Amino acid sequence: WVIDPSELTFVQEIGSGQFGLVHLGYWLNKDKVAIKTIREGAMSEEDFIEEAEVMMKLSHPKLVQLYGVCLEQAPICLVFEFMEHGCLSDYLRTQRGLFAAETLLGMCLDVCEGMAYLEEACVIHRDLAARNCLVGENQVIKVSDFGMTRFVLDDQYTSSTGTKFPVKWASPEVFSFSRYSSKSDVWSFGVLMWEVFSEGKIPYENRSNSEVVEDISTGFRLYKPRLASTHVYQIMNHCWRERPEDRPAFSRLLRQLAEIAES
Ligand SMILES: *CCC(=O)N1CCC[C@@H](n2nc(-c3cccc(C(=O)Nc4ccc(C(C)C)cc4)c3)c3c(N)ncnc32)C1
Repeated sequence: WVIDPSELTFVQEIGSGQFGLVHLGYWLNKDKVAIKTIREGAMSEEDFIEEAEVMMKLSHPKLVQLYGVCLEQAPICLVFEFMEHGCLSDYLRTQRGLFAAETLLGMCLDVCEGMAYLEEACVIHRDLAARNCLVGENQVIKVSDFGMTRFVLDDQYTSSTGTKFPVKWASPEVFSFSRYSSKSDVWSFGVLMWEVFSEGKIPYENRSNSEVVEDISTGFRLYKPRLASTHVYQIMNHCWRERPEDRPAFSRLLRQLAEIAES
Protein backbone atom coordinates (compact mmCIF):
# COMPACT_ATOMS: atom_id res chain seq x y z
CA TRP A 1 0.00 0.00 0.00
CA VAL A 2 3.05 2.33 0.33
CA ILE A 3 4.21 3.99 -2.92
CA ASP A 4 7.68 5.51 -3.11
CA PRO A 5 8.09 9.07 -4.63
CA SER A 6 10.26 7.59 -7.43
CA GLU A 7 7.27 5.44 -8.48
CA LEU A 8 5.16 8.49 -9.41
CA THR A 9 5.40 11.16 -12.09
CA PHE A 10 3.23 14.24 -12.32
CA VAL A 11 2.14 15.15 -15.87
CA GLN A 12 -0.41 17.96 -15.48
CA GLU A 13 -3.01 19.26 -13.14
CA ILE A 14 -6.52 17.80 -13.14
CA GLY A 15 -8.04 20.28 -10.68
CA SER A 16 -8.21 21.62 -7.16
CA GLY A 17 -9.78 20.36 -3.96
CA GLN A 18 -10.53 22.17 -0.69
CA PHE A 19 -7.56 20.30 0.82
CA GLY A 20 -5.18 19.72 -2.07
CA LEU A 21 -4.45 19.61 -5.74
CA VAL A 22 -5.14 16.59 -7.99
CA HIS A 23 -2.66 15.75 -10.77
CA LEU A 24 -2.72 13.38 -13.70
CA GLY A 25 0.35 11.19 -13.53
CA TYR A 26 1.86 7.78 -14.00
CA TRP A 27 2.50 5.03 -11.45
CA LEU A 28 5.53 2.82 -12.22
CA ASN A 29 4.69 -0.62 -13.83
CA LYS A 30 1.00 0.01 -13.17
CA ASP A 31 -1.06 2.67 -14.97
CA LYS A 32 -2.02 6.29 -15.46
CA VAL A 33 -3.35 7.63 -12.11
CA ALA A 34 -4.84 10.62 -10.33
CA ILE A 35 -2.57 11.89 -7.53
CA LYS A 36 -3.88 14.05 -4.72
CA THR A 37 -1.38 16.11 -2.68
CA ILE A 38 -2.82 16.91 0.77
CA ARG A 39 -1.88 20.04 2.68
CA GLU A 40 -0.47 19.54 6.21
CA GLY A 41 -3.16 19.71 8.89
CA ALA A 42 -6.10 18.88 6.60
CA MET A 43 -6.20 15.15 7.33
CA SER A 44 -5.68 12.87 10.29
CA GLU A 45 -2.78 11.21 8.45
CA GLU A 46 -2.11 8.50 11.06
CA ASP A 47 -5.82 7.46 11.12
CA PHE A 48 -5.79 7.26 7.33
CA ILE A 49 -2.57 5.24 7.15
CA GLU A 50 -4.07 2.75 9.69
CA GLU A 51 -7.17 2.35 7.48
CA ALA A 52 -5.50 2.40 3.98
CA GLU A 53 -5.08 -1.37 3.54
CA VAL A 54 -8.75 -1.84 4.66
CA MET A 55 -10.08 0.74 2.16
CA MET A 56 -8.00 -0.76 -0.64
CA LYS A 57 -9.80 -4.10 -0.18
CA LEU A 58 -13.17 -2.42 -1.05
CA SER A 59 -12.66 -3.31 -4.67
CA HIS A 60 -15.70 -3.10 -6.88
CA PRO A 61 -15.97 -1.97 -10.53
CA LYS A 62 -18.33 0.87 -9.49
CA LEU A 63 -15.99 2.27 -6.80
CA VAL A 64 -13.04 4.56 -7.57
CA GLN A 65 -10.06 2.62 -6.22
CA LEU A 66 -7.39 3.82 -3.81
CA TYR A 67 -4.08 2.43 -5.14
CA GLY A 68 -1.75 3.60 -2.39
CA VAL A 69 -0.12 6.34 -0.36
CA CYS A 70 3.15 8.19 -0.90
CA LEU A 71 4.16 9.29 2.63
CA GLU A 72 7.97 9.73 2.51
CA GLN A 73 7.76 13.53 2.61
CA ALA A 74 5.13 16.19 3.29
CA PRO A 75 2.78 16.79 1.46
CA ILE A 76 1.60 13.21 1.48
CA CYS A 77 0.03 11.91 -1.77
CA LEU A 78 -2.91 9.63 -2.28
CA VAL A 79 -2.97 7.67 -5.56
CA PHE A 80 -6.27 6.77 -7.24
CA GLU A 81 -7.71 5.12 -10.28
CA PHE A 82 -7.88 7.80 -13.04
CA MET A 83 -11.44 8.66 -14.15
CA GLU A 84 -11.16 10.10 -17.63
CA HIS A 85 -14.33 12.13 -17.81
CA GLY A 86 -14.23 13.65 -14.32
CA CYS A 87 -17.00 14.65 -11.89
CA LEU A 88 -20.56 13.71 -12.71
CA SER A 89 -21.83 17.15 -11.61
CA ASP A 90 -19.86 18.95 -14.35
CA TYR A 91 -20.42 16.08 -16.84
CA LEU A 92 -24.21 16.58 -16.58
CA ARG A 93 -24.11 20.44 -16.46
CA THR A 94 -21.96 20.78 -19.56
CA GLN A 95 -24.13 18.31 -21.53
CA ARG A 96 -27.64 19.35 -20.66
CA GLY A 97 -30.09 18.33 -23.40
CA LEU A 98 -28.07 15.29 -24.52
CA PHE A 99 -29.11 12.42 -22.30
CA ALA A 100 -32.23 10.29 -22.51
CA ALA A 101 -33.94 9.28 -19.24
CA GLU A 102 -32.69 5.69 -19.83
CA THR A 103 -29.07 6.96 -19.75
CA LEU A 104 -29.70 9.13 -16.63
CA LEU A 105 -31.33 6.10 -14.93
CA GLY A 106 -28.29 4.00 -15.93
CA MET A 107 -26.01 6.51 -14.20
CA CYS A 108 -28.13 6.16 -11.02
CA LEU A 109 -27.92 2.35 -11.37
CA ASP A 110 -24.11 2.41 -11.52
CA VAL A 111 -24.00 4.48 -8.32
CA CYS A 112 -26.61 2.25 -6.66
CA GLU A 113 -24.59 -0.89 -7.48
CA GLY A 114 -21.45 0.58 -5.87
CA MET A 115 -23.50 1.67 -2.86
CA ALA A 116 -25.12 -1.78 -2.53
CA TYR A 117 -21.61 -3.25 -2.35
CA LEU A 118 -20.63 -0.76 0.38
CA GLU A 119 -23.88 -1.43 2.29
CA GLU A 120 -23.19 -5.22 2.21
CA ALA A 121 -19.62 -4.54 3.45
CA CYS A 122 -21.10 -2.33 6.28
CA VAL A 123 -19.23 0.71 5.00
CA ILE A 124 -20.93 4.11 5.14
CA HIS A 125 -20.08 6.67 2.47
CA ARG A 126 -21.16 9.76 4.59
CA ASP A 127 -20.94 12.32 1.78
CA LEU A 128 -22.52 10.86 -1.35
CA ALA A 129 -23.27 13.54 -4.02
CA ALA A 130 -22.86 14.02 -7.77
CA ARG A 131 -19.62 15.96 -7.09
CA ASN A 132 -17.91 12.80 -5.92
CA CYS A 133 -19.27 10.45 -8.52
CA LEU A 134 -16.80 10.18 -11.35
CA VAL A 135 -17.23 9.25 -15.03
CA GLY A 136 -15.00 6.65 -16.64
CA GLU A 137 -14.74 4.38 -19.65
CA ASN A 138 -17.97 3.66 -21.66
CA GLN A 139 -19.69 6.39 -19.51
CA VAL A 140 -19.56 4.23 -16.35
CA ILE A 141 -20.19 6.11 -13.13
CA LYS A 142 -18.16 5.21 -10.07
CA VAL A 143 -18.52 6.36 -6.48
CA SER A 144 -15.49 8.01 -4.84
CA ASP A 145 -14.57 9.29 -1.41
CA PHE A 146 -16.53 6.77 0.61
CA GLY A 147 -15.63 7.19 4.31
CA MET A 148 -13.19 10.05 3.65
CA THR A 149 -14.94 12.58 5.91
CA ARG A 150 -13.71 10.39 8.87
CA PHE A 151 -10.23 11.89 8.29
CA VAL A 152 -11.06 15.59 7.63
CA LEU A 153 -9.73 17.87 10.44
CA ASP A 154 -11.64 21.04 9.51
CA ASP A 155 -14.69 21.09 11.86
CA GLN A 156 -16.50 23.45 9.43
CA TYR A 157 -16.90 20.41 7.13
CA THR A 158 -17.55 17.65 9.69
CA SER A 159 -19.73 19.27 12.35
CA SER A 160 -23.47 19.09 11.52
CA THR A 161 -23.55 22.89 12.28
CA GLY A 162 -20.35 23.69 10.32
CA THR A 163 -20.55 26.25 7.46
CA LYS A 164 -19.19 23.73 4.93
CA PHE A 165 -21.29 20.73 6.14
CA PRO A 166 -23.19 19.04 3.21
CA VAL A 167 -26.62 19.72 4.76
CA LYS A 168 -28.30 19.58 1.31
CA TRP A 169 -27.50 15.86 0.98
CA ALA A 170 -28.03 15.00 4.66
CA SER A 171 -30.84 13.02 6.17
CA PRO A 172 -32.48 14.60 9.24
CA GLU A 173 -30.70 12.23 11.65
CA VAL A 174 -27.35 13.24 10.07
CA PHE A 175 -28.01 17.02 10.12
CA SER A 176 -29.34 16.70 13.66
CA PHE A 177 -27.07 14.07 15.27
CA SER A 178 -24.43 12.98 12.76
CA ARG A 179 -26.20 9.58 12.98
CA TYR A 180 -24.62 7.97 9.88
CA SER A 181 -25.84 4.68 8.45
CA SER A 182 -26.42 3.07 5.08
CA LYS A 183 -29.98 4.52 5.41
CA SER A 184 -28.53 8.05 5.68
CA ASP A 185 -26.53 7.26 2.51
CA VAL A 186 -29.88 6.27 0.90
CA TRP A 187 -31.21 9.80 1.63
CA SER A 188 -28.08 11.26 -0.05
CA PHE A 189 -28.60 8.85 -3.00
CA GLY A 190 -32.13 10.29 -3.47
CA VAL A 191 -30.60 13.80 -3.70
CA LEU A 192 -27.98 12.40 -6.13
CA MET A 193 -30.84 10.97 -8.27
CA TRP A 194 -32.37 14.45 -8.31
CA GLU A 195 -29.02 15.97 -9.39
CA VAL A 196 -28.80 13.41 -12.22
CA PHE A 197 -32.36 13.71 -13.51
CA SER A 198 -32.18 17.54 -13.30
CA GLU A 199 -28.97 17.36 -15.46
CA GLY A 200 -26.80 18.80 -12.71
CA LYS A 201 -28.94 21.47 -11.07
CA ILE A 202 -27.97 22.45 -7.51
CA PRO A 203 -30.49 21.18 -4.91
CA TYR A 204 -32.25 23.86 -2.80
CA GLU A 205 -30.10 26.51 -4.65
CA ASN A 206 -31.81 29.56 -3.05
CA ARG A 207 -31.97 28.19 0.49
CA SER A 208 -29.42 28.57 3.24
CA ASN A 209 -28.36 25.45 5.24
CA SER A 210 -30.56 26.60 8.16
CA GLU A 211 -33.52 27.03 5.80
CA VAL A 212 -33.01 23.51 4.33
CA VAL A 213 -33.08 22.02 7.90
CA GLU A 214 -36.39 23.79 8.67
CA ASP A 215 -37.90 23.02 5.22
CA ILE A 216 -37.00 19.30 5.38
CA SER A 217 -38.19 19.03 9.00
CA THR A 218 -41.56 20.50 7.99
CA GLY A 219 -42.02 18.12 5.03
CA PHE A 220 -40.63 20.05 2.03
CA ARG A 221 -39.05 17.89 -0.64
CA LEU A 222 -37.28 18.62 -3.93
CA TYR A 223 -39.63 19.02 -6.93
CA LYS A 224 -39.80 16.43 -9.74
CA PRO A 225 -37.23 17.07 -12.53
CA ARG A 226 -38.80 17.26 -16.01
CA LEU A 227 -36.83 14.18 -17.17
CA ALA A 228 -37.85 12.00 -14.20
CA SER A 229 -40.94 9.80 -14.67
CA THR A 230 -43.50 9.68 -11.85
CA HIS A 231 -42.12 6.18 -10.91
CA VAL A 232 -38.54 7.53 -10.68
CA TYR A 233 -39.78 10.44 -8.54
CA GLN A 234 -41.67 7.99 -6.28
CA ILE A 235 -38.33 6.18 -5.64
CA MET A 236 -36.59 9.54 -4.89
CA ASN A 237 -39.31 10.28 -2.33
CA HIS A 238 -38.84 6.86 -0.70
CA CYS A 239 -35.16 7.80 -0.14
CA TRP A 240 -36.37 10.99 1.59
CA ARG A 241 -38.61 9.39 4.17
CA GLU A 242 -38.08 10.98 7.55
CA ARG A 243 -37.58 7.68 9.42
CA PRO A 244 -34.44 5.75 8.22
CA GLU A 245 -36.28 2.47 8.84
CA ASP A 246 -38.87 3.40 6.16
CA ARG A 247 -36.22 4.06 3.53
CA PRO A 248 -35.30 1.23 1.16
CA ALA A 249 -31.92 -0.48 1.53
CA PHE A 250 -29.57 -0.10 -1.48
CA SER A 251 -30.15 -3.80 -2.21
CA ARG A 252 -33.90 -3.01 -2.59
CA LEU A 253 -33.30 0.18 -4.62
CA LEU A 254 -30.97 -1.73 -6.99
CA ARG A 255 -33.77 -4.23 -7.77
CA GLN A 256 -36.43 -1.49 -8.12
CA LEU A 257 -34.34 0.74 -10.38
CA ALA A 258 -33.08 -2.26 -12.44
CA GLU A 259 -36.68 -3.41 -12.95
CA ILE A 260 -37.51 0.02 -14.50
CA ALA A 261 -34.23 0.04 -16.59
CA GLU A 262 -34.58 -3.56 -17.81
CA SER A 263 -38.34 -3.24 -18.62
C1 LIG B 1 -15.64 18.52 -11.06
C2 LIG B 1 -14.20 18.51 -11.55
C3 LIG B 1 -13.58 17.15 -11.39
O1 LIG B 1 -13.58 16.37 -12.34
N1 LIG B 1 -13.04 16.89 -10.14
C4 LIG B 1 -12.60 17.89 -9.17
C5 LIG B 1 -11.08 18.02 -9.21
C6 LIG B 1 -10.43 16.65 -8.96
C7 LIG B 1 -11.01 15.57 -9.87
N2 LIG B 1 -10.59 14.22 -9.48
N3 LIG B 1 -10.58 13.84 -8.18
C8 LIG B 1 -10.29 12.53 -8.20
C9 LIG B 1 -10.29 11.79 -6.93
C10 LIG B 1 -10.87 10.53 -6.81
C11 LIG B 1 -10.94 9.88 -5.59
C12 LIG B 1 -10.48 10.51 -4.44
C13 LIG B 1 -9.90 11.77 -4.55
C14 LIG B 1 -9.40 12.47 -3.34
O2 LIG B 1 -8.50 13.29 -3.41
N4 LIG B 1 -10.03 12.16 -2.16
C15 LIG B 1 -9.78 12.77 -0.89
C16 LIG B 1 -10.86 13.21 -0.15
C17 LIG B 1 -10.64 13.79 1.09
C18 LIG B 1 -9.37 13.92 1.60
C19 LIG B 1 -9.25 14.56 2.97
C20 LIG B 1 -8.02 15.41 3.17
C21 LIG B 1 -9.40 13.53 4.09
C22 LIG B 1 -8.30 13.48 0.86
C23 LIG B 1 -8.50 12.91 -0.39
C24 LIG B 1 -9.83 12.41 -5.78
C25 LIG B 1 -10.10 12.08 -9.55
C26 LIG B 1 -9.78 10.90 -10.22
N5 LIG B 1 -9.51 9.71 -9.53
N6 LIG B 1 -9.75 10.89 -11.56
C27 LIG B 1 -10.04 12.03 -12.22
N7 LIG B 1 -10.31 13.24 -11.68
C28 LIG B 1 -10.36 13.19 -10.34
C29 LIG B 1 -12.54 15.56 -9.86
